Amino acid sequence: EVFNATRFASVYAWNRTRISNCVADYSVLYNFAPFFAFKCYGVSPTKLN
Amino acid sequence: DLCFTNVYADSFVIKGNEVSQIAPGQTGNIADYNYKLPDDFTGCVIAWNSNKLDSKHSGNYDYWYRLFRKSKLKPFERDISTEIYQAGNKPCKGVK
Ligand SMILES: *[C@@H]1O[C@H](CO)[C@@H](O[C@@H]2O[C@H](CO)[C@@H](O)[C@H](O)[C@@H]2O)[C@H](O)[C@H]1NC(C)=O
Ligand SMILES: *[C@@H]1O[C@H](CO)[C@@H](O)[C@H](O)[C@H]1NC(C)=O
Repeated sequence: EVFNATRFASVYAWNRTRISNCVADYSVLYNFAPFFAFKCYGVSPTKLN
Repeated sequence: DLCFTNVYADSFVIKGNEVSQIAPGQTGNIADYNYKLPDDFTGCVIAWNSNKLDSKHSGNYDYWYRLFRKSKLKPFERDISTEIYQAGNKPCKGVK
């Protein structure tokens, strides 16, 4: 739902959602993304699951 | 004034931003799936415009690049292979 929205708001008024009570697998994240920028700082994307 | 036990001269044609992509410890489609420079890189890259030999009227498409690999590319390793990237759980072998 976060990555399949239709009206990602503008940067001046940034939409903010919260994720809790989850099993977070990021393979579905990799799926719906012809990635251009995955620069991750806090965590390593490979070691994320 | 330096002596090298060996020198490797890797050559390829790449786009403009992808030059800034190529560096020790970088990210992106080329820096992860096509060319990963090792973090402790002892060497340096060279880049200059070639708009006369890789261009022609009616266009040219000889060159290639990969954006779909099962994982990141380990430094200094070639991954020349034509295998359809699996999406979902269906093999769909032989056809895109
Ligand atoms: C940011 O956009 C999200 C997806 O477009 C919103 O999540 C959904 O919002 C709908 C209402 O638009 C809810 O009915 C649904 O349950 C889900 O929460 C999210 O609310 C939105 N957040 C802000 C702050 O705009
Ligand atoms: C959003 O979900 C619909 C469900 O039918 C799907 O067809 C579409 O490809 C999805 N789009 C994105 C950007 O995930």
